[PDB]
Amino acid sequence: GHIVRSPMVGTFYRTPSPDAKAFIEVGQKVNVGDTLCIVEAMKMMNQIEADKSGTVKAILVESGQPVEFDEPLVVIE
Amino acid sequence: GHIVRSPMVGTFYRTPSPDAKAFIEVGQKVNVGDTLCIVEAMKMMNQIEADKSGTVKAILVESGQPVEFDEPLVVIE
Amino acid sequence: SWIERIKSNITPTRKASIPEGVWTKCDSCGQVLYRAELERNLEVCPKCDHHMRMTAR
Amino acid sequence: MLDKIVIANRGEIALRILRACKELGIKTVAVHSSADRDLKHVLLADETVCIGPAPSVKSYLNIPAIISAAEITGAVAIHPGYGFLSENANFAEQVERSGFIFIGPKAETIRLMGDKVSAIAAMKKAGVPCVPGSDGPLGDDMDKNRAIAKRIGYPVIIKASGGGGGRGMRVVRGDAELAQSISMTRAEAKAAFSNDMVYMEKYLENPRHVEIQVLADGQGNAIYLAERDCSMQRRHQKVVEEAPAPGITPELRRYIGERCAKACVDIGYRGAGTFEFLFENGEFYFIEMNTRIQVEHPVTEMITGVDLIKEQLRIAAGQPLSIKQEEVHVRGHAVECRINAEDPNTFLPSPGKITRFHAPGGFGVRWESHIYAGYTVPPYYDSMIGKLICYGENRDVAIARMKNALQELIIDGIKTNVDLQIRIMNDENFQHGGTNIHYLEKKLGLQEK
Amino acid sequence: MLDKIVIANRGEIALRILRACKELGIKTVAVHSSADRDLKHVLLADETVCIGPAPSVKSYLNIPAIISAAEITGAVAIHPGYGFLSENANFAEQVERSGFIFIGPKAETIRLMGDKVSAIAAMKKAGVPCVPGSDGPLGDDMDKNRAIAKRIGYPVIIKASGGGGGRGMRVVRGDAELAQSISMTRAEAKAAFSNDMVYMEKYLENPRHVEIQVLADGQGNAIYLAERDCSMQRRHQKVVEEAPAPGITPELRRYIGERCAKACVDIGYRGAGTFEFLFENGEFYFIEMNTRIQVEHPVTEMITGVDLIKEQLRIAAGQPLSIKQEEVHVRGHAVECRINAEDPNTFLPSPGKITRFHAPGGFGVRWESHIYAGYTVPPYYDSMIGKLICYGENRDVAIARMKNALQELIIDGIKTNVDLQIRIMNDENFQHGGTNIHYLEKKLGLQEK
Ligand SMILES: Nc1ncnc2c1ncn2[C@@H]1O[C@H](COP(=O)(O)OP(=O)(O)O)[C@@H](O)[C@H]1O
Ligand SMILES: Nc1ncnc2c1ncn2[C@@H]1O[C@H](COP(=O)(O)OP(=O)(O)O)[C@@H](O)[C@H]1O
Ligand SMILES: *C(=O)CCCC[C@@H]1SC[C@@H]2NC(=O)N[C@@H]21
Ligand SMILES: *C(=O)CCCC[C@@H]1SC[C@@H]2NC(=O)N[C@@H]21
Ligand SMILES: [Mg+2]
Ligand SMILES: [Mg+2]
Ligand SMILES: [Zn+2]
Repeated sequence: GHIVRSPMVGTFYRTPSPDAKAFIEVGQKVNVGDTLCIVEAMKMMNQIEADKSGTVKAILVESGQPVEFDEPLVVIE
Repeated sequence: GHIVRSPMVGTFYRTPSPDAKAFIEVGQKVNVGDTLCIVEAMKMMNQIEADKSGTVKAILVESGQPVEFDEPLVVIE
Repeated sequence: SWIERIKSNITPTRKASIPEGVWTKCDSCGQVLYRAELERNLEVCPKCDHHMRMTAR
Repeated sequence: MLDKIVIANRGEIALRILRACKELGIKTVAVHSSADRDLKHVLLADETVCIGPAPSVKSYLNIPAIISAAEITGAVAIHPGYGFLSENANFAEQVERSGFIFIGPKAETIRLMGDKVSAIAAMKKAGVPCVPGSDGPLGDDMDKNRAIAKRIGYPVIIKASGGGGGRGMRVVRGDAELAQSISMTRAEAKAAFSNDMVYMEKYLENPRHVEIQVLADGQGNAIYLAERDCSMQRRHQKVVEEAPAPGITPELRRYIGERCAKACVDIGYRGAGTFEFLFENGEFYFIEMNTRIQVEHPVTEMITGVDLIKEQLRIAAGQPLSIKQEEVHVRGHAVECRINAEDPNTFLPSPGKITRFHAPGGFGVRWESHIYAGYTVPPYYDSMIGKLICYGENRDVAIARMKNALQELIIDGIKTNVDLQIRIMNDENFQHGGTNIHYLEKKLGLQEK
Repeated sequence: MLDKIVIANRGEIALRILRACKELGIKTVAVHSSADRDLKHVLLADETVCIGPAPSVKSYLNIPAIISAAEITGAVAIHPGYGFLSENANFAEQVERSGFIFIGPKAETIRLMGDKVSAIAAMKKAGVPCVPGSDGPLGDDMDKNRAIAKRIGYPVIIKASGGGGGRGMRVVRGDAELAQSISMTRAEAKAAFSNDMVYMEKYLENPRHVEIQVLADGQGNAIYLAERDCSMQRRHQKVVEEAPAPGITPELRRYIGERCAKACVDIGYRGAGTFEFLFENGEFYFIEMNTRIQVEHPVTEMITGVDLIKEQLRIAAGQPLSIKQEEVHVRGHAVECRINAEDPNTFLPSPGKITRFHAPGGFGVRWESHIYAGYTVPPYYDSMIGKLICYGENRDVAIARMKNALQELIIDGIKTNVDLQIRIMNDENFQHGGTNIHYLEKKLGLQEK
């Protein structure tokens, strides 16, 4: 299916706060307009938005691991 | 067919003497045991002998032009 | 054979300390900018030329 | 010493910086685009970061992306090299304030020297000779412009003070088109360098491009290396350099080196820079200063034994100059011939895939490039695909070695400017040494019936 | 000046000589075999001559064929290089009498110096220190042999005086096998070098291979360049050289250079030669002289700027030495790591076809080889496929540059000894500088349970 990729380079996270809930969950489907993860750069936490609706097939990333441009983060079927 | 090649490197000639007749002639066939040309080296004119009998198809060399090892000189069919 | 080399991940954690008050964001375009530069440009995002808030004084 | 730096560039200079870093024991950070994911230096680096898509504006001119990459990897300095962000003063200011170290001049000196009119004014303030001219951007009065031109002497040229890269300058032959030429040059400067400032300077017809490389740590120390000579220029861009230059006796060499050192001391310069000049009958005319590692840097290393990038990395680390004026020795001669993937005649870039590559090798041959078998040349950046040097004992030996290397050198699959290099080498005036800057254009000729 | 010479060799040294000839303006004559019809230097030559089939005995050791090729092409001199006919005194005599010029020592000196016992006797006559020993081939009396061995001190070694190439010599540990070892060494010398003369010499356990390159024109002029050090030997054959050597202060350098120059003057030497030695606690022991261009010649050019092949071509042309003793300057350090197509561990040659080749390049890297993409390595000659140098400012810089180049260097399709080179570079004792000759063998180790 479609896999979301971070358009920027920086620290990766899943909870917008140090102690909070992740934006999305594996399994349960997500829609076109939704925030899925945070790719922080220069201490400015920006949001990552998908573009297609579907079931969350799997999550290919882990919290705290930096990623870059064109990096497949989460696959959506 | 079979083409005779000089086993040495040096000056090439066709007449054994400065004014004489060439050993062989184009056209008329030649036998296994015969001298066909001279490949002189260090002022010691050595003879070139074929190994197969047949008709002289063509002569691929010209007098006074140095040749080397594995150089096709005259083709015999 | 460095010609055929895979890309390993960057170091998982390194302590980097950029000063906090030297970067902003423009939601209109998304280009991160230098705060002092923007303040010297009369609060105009130089990339997309989208005006922002400015103090009355 | 800088524990780990960032190669804020791509290609040949990136590979050269990577080799120098691995020599000095400094770790490596590779920043690249998505198209240049198979660069030689990228593959020969520990940490590779992709900071944008194919276009230059989104990937390599993306200062926020470079600073983000330098933050995530933990570097404490960044090397820009030449091109891209080499002379971006704002880039230097941001890197200084972002918490890292800029390998190069302080942003103040970048602002003062990059702008050509300010640089000329500062050089005159320091006593360095400069071309007589307007000494200031002119207005819309044609009478004032022609009066100044007659004062300095026709012909005259209009050059963008914030200009560079062989463009943004127009030569004026007469007053019949002076105003229109100035206006269109200002428009081109606006479209290229984001500055409308254009000035008038005396135009010469028979110059000899002479430039002097210098070094300074900003702590009262200023040393000058040997000279250079790029007489073979095409479209005001260099194709064949050489160092030291013919005719420049050591008396003049020391005489101008002392002045350049005094200028660096007065300006408080830091990093590696070169003071360009114009040479004629013993007169030098400063026109510009390149506050970066110049592309034709090798022709100074091989004639002095001093590695420029090592000098920059030591200076940026705060160490004082380890080499004094008397400890610099000029021993030899050199020639350099860039290799570009352009069309030999029409000068159209010819990107694609390289099929067969083979370095020259040999005594005195130093082949600086990243191209390799199967390397696909991207149609997105400059057309340079490698530098080539042949250090000899005299100019004739260097020319002979260059001819031999060019015979040995083989690049197949794309169009290359090797044929023009061979033709330049075969020229008698070129082999004699001391041709004028336009010599190349005179050899170019013109249209035919 | 020699108008046109003949490259009486093949491969890397052939290419190097070809480049030097094209530099000096001397035309080229290429002599090759039928298997080596796609050599780099053969393709880069005006005149190519094939003088035999694949085997070495019929093609390159065919002195009549070489002289015939030199007669047909009109040459007036021949360069043998190293290997093959480098030290064949009879070859020199025939070339001298055939009407051409031999680039190298006179055949008389070749006879006097190639035979090891005569060379040692002549060196002792000239005052150069030598290893105490038999000073003459011994007979069939075991009592005399053991008496001499006790006089010099065990252990002892038997070496073929006409021997060379890392073979034809056996080390003796005790008298229980002395006679048998001497007889079998004599048999091996008969089978290899057509001479039964074998002698006894004192055997050392902790030596340091030190050799000095020298030049002389045979006209009362004798100059010595810097030293060398090949401590990393495998099977008595060199794999990693370096020059100058650690610990050899300039006092000792001048002290031994003056003696070597006096020896060259006394012998009336001509051409390029090197006086090998053995170093321990300040004592030098001459063991052999190589009257040819040594393979590890680059590590002396780059630290002095003097091209050895140019020196040989000028001396053979009759020109006097253009460089004096004070005009030789030692400036730097060097490392060289040969590349061979053998098996990395079992040392079995692995000929075939090369698929991917890529030179290192960079500042101070000089890659001497003829291999290229698609070049088929012939299974007929020596396993060397290239030399590699990395000239630095100190030993550590050179080692770092060599490591970087070896990382960059890529040879695929056949087995290469690059891995062993990397392991040698990574060794701490090797990076320290000053290891013993057997160090490599100690690192080799032995069998396992
Ligand atoms: N005043 C001048 N007179 C003659 N030629 C000039 C002058 N200024 C520049 N040029 C030519 O243009 C080249 C580049 O000039 P420069 O000011 O360094 O521009 P850029 O910034 O594009 O390199 C010079 O090397 C010279 O050949
Ligand atoms: N007397 C000796 N003692 C110790 N090692 C020796 C001696 N003679 C030779 N060797 C070793 O063998 C190597 C080659 O010796 P050499 O006489 O030059 O033979 P070759 O002619 O095969 O090169 C030397 O560099 C040294 O390492
Ligand atoms: C800056 O000083 C560190 C804070 C960065 C974000 C924090 S640390 C890990 C927490 N979980 C998460 O997803 N982000 C929080
Ligand atoms: C030696 O001095 C030259 C004589 C070589 C052979 C001569 S010259 C050409 C003549 N024709 C021929 O076939 N060989 C004769
Ligand atoms: Mg310029
Ligand atoms: Mg030896
Ligand atoms: Zn914006």
